[PDB]
Amino acid sequence: VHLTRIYTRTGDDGTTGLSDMSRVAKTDARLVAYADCDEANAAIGAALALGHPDTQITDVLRQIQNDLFDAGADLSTPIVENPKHPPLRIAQSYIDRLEGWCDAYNAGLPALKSFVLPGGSPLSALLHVARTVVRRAERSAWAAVDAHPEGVSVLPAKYLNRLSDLLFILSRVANPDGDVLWRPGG
Amino acid sequence: VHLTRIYTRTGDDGTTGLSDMSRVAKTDARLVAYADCDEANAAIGAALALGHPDTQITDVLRQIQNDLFDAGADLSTPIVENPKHPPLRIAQSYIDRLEGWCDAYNAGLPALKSFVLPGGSPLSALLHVARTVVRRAERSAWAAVDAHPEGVSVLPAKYLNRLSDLLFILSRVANPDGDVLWRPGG
Amino acid sequence: VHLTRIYTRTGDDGTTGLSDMSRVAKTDARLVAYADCDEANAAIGAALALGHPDTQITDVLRQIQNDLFDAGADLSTPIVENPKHPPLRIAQSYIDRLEGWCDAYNAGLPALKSFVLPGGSPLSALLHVARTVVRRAERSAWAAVDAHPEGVSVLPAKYLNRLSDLLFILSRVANPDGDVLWRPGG
Ligand SMILES: C[C@H]1O[C@@H](n2cnc3c(N)ncnc32)[C@H](O)[C@@H]1O
Ligand SMILES: C[C@H]1O[C@@H](n2cnc3c(N)ncnc32)[C@H](O)[C@@H]1O
Ligand SMILES: C[C@H]1O[C@@H](n2cnc3c(N)ncnc32)[C@H](O)[C@@H]1O
Ligand SMILES: [Mg+2]
Ligand SMILES: [Mg+2]
Ligand SMILES: [Mg+2]
Ligand SMILES: [Mg+2]
Ligand SMILES: [Mg+2]
Ligand SMILES: [Mg+2]
Repeated sequence: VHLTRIYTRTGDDGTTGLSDMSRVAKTDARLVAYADCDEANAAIGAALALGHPDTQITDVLRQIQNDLFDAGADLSTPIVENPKHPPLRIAQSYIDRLEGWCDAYNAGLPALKSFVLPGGSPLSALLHVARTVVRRAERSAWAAVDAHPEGVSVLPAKYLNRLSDLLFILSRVANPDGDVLWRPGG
Repeated sequence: VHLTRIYTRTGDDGTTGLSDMSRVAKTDARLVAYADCDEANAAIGAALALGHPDTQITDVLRQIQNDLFDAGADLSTPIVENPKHPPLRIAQSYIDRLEGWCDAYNAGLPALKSFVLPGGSPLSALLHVARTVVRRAERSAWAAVDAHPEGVSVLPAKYLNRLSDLLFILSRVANPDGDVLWRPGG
Repeated sequence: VHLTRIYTRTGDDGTTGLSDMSRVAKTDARLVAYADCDEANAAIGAALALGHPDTQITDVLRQIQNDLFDAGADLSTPIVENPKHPPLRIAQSYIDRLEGWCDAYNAGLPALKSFVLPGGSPLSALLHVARTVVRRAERSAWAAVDAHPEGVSVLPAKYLNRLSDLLFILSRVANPDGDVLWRPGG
């Protein structure tokens, strides 16, 4: 894929193209899903640029930013029988990796008896922002499945499901002293 | 409530649970409402972590972050007749408090004859971001009322209504010199 | 227009006013469109306040923040035949200006053979966040056209279309060394 002039004016009527170049409305549920992946990817970039994460988190998050483009390519390309070219799809491989990162980073942390108030470190607060945006993207991914239960894979949404759980764990690690707990009705 | 393993895989089919553990689609309007409260809460955490607010704003905003979890507990728990346990609900008490903070912080500021361009301080700009996210959450809260006018309270949405007004006032105070005014068609 | 008490309680029933003071639901597609313009405007303010953009970008972005209020005034005011007062509307003039900024700032940059991972500079990462929020606003603007193809202009949405292309170019310029490229399935 190529990024040259950037502005082509081909979407000035409110329509645009999926990856097979078929035309959709810019409100199409599939587009909203991989659009929200774009927005989640930018939230992680904000966390990387203002958060000063250590080397090992920067490598995990950079892989996730790359996975999010894999996920968008998946969502933007309709599923067809025997495609001429084999499409890039999300695989259980991706989710297993996320679960391993969850278990590893969640090992050294204790249980919580209530919700944490987002904030603390610049890195911890921005991971929380990214966490909520990924969760919004997950909802859009599931809505895309509802709209096209054959043409859209469930694996992008399952990836986004596990990812927001990992981002939560990482947000706690970025507050190595501890985060403030919600006190109901306090 | 307990946060332990974090990832349970019970939502890998696009369904999830309200606080009474009844099952809903992850696109359910009630969930979208308290999801957007989560996103607004994270925006305030970004304002607290990168904004360096003074002591008195940090205490006001920390209370709001706690109120937002009260509001989410409200929205996530259907209203029923004579519940076995009494549920945590938002009350006029919450909104009266917000109005007092509005009046107090708006006392020392002058009138405006047009809109302000968001920006200035890191604290002022991030309060504006939080302001717009809270307003998005308010719209979702009202949509939840439309979907379930008996099972959902109007008070969460009324809290979110007044809250975005307070966040605007606080955004001006964080620009103690003044913000740039919109000039129509300038 | 005047900003005085801020909180009027007139929207505590989930209704609110367009610029002609006619009443709409707070979920009205037109309101969602200029609400999303507000959210995009705040994202640019975050980019201006934490990004330390040079003088020439700050002047371009400040003009865009002003255009976004022009665009919201357009979207919030229904189109009518022979209005008593002439309404502020977006014009091709606005979009031509954006295209000139695109061409000028895109001149000194090379082609790309794949997507860039958002991040890098605080300014570059926050421009990416703003880029994705503007794109979300564009989708809402097109949905407003669908709901009211006579009462809503297409020009706000076309402005938002070109604007996200410009924000992308500016995000690259704020990484004068280069951004990381997506590697499919890497
Ligand atoms: C932790 C709680 O958050 C809600 N929940 C589950 N999935 C999402 C999502 N993608 N976005 C927002 N809220 C969600 C459910 O109610 C769950 O039980
Ligand atoms: C200030 C103006 O903003 C619009 N307005 C009112 N409530 C909201 C909301 N929750 N989110 C976005 N825009 C809103 C109405 O048009 C109001 O008059
Ligand atoms: C670059 C690709 O992004 C998708 N696209 C086009 N317009 C938007 C928008 N406003 N918001 C999100 N995604 C969009 C289309 O698929 C286009 O081809
Ligand atoms: Mg383009
Ligand atoms: Mg989940
Ligand atoms: Mg989970
Ligand atoms: Mg209001
Ligand atoms: Mg108000
Ligand atoms: Mg476009």
